[PDB]
Amino acid sequence: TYADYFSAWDKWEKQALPGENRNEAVSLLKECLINQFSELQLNRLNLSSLPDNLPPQITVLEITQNALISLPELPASLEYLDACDNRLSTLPELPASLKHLDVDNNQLTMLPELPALLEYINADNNQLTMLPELPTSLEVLSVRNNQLTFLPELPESLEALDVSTNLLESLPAVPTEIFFRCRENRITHIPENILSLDPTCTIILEDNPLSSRIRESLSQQTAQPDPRIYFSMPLADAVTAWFPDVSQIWHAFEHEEHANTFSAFLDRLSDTVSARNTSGFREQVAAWLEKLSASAELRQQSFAVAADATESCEDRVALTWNNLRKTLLVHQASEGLFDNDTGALLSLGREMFRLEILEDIARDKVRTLHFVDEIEVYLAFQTMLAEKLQLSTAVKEMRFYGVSGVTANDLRTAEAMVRSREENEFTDWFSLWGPWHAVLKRTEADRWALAEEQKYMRETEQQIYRQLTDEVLALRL
Repeated sequence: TYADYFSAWDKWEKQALPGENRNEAVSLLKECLINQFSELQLNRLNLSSLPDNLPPQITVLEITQNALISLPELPASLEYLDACDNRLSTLPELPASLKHLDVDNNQLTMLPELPALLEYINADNNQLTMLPELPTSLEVLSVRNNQLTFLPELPESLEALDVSTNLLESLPAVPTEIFFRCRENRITHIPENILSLDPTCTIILEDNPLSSRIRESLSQQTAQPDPRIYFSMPLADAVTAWFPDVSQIWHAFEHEEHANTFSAFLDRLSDTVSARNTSGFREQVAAWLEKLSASAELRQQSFAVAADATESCEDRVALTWNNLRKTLLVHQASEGLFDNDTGALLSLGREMFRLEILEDIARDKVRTLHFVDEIEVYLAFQTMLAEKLQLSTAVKEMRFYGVSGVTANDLRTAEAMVRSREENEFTDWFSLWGPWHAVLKRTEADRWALAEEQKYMRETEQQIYRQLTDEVLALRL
């Protein structure tokens, strides 16, 4: 009986908060039932709840612009739900007939199971960290301004994807035109295969931490005839940006040799890493800069390392950074950081060489690739392999390691590559290593000057220093 509905609704009317028009709601509810209408609209009534039972035959429900915290059991044949502009914290089971779900501008942390006939889903402006498995006839999924870091499998029928203002670390895998709105995410790179997508497909990448090298490479080949892709296109400011005055203390070194070139390094280094937060990297670079501000010699030698690696090393800040750590190590060694710790210096050597091998591998993979920076690949290896390859001084990014075209097989191949290559070249590599030579100059200057005289191609230096090393290595047994 309709009387059961009317009585329940009348009871509900009287628990309205002062600004809440439950009275008009009951009129609308009653009108809807009496006439067996398919549409019910309870818009702009400051509803703080809904009655437990809604007209069971409605096919369309509008409950826009209230203060709803949750919804009651939805009618079984509902095809269209607009519940945008409330405070929804959860949703009830969605009826199998749902075609259209608009839930924009609520407080949703998750979504329930999505039924098969869903054609449009809008959950813009919520707090989603995840999407359920998407229905197989979904046409449009708008989900902007949430907190997603990954999408599920996109269905073949999908025709528009709006994931603007989210935390996506990489471009969604592609499943009639297809549209990907991906602005304001944390996409640091795109796949190489990207340009071989058909021109019915259109991608928006504007405002992402994509480096200017990646961006300029995109502009270059999209201009050349013949997938539409929309994307965006000195000197004391560079040191300050890595903190937290240090800016004023650094201002004094403005008019030094190769100053301009050092600000170029930092900013290119920043453009490649600045989305990592944690990292990790930022903390280590700052401490390193702190050491540079303390010594004049360390500063001057670092600037020249930046300068000498500018000719064709501009797409390889990874190497330059690895050499700047070398320069720090050399400087530290010459000031006695390693005695009696020839074993500790040996352990660190193994660590440096392992990282050097991984850098080789990174450079190899990226050398031809235009849409990824070496640092992306190099940090990926680092974070995935530090434990197995025991890399204590490695930067371990918690995010961004999901790089396109780096496979599990690459990871394993790399680890093995580091082992055999180490097993074959370390001792020789170490005998030529800068910081080792600083120790040999500082402490064993007796055998050093003798071996310098003993030398009277680089092949000879190798033979002479290997001799010198295996000598001193016997003493520290």
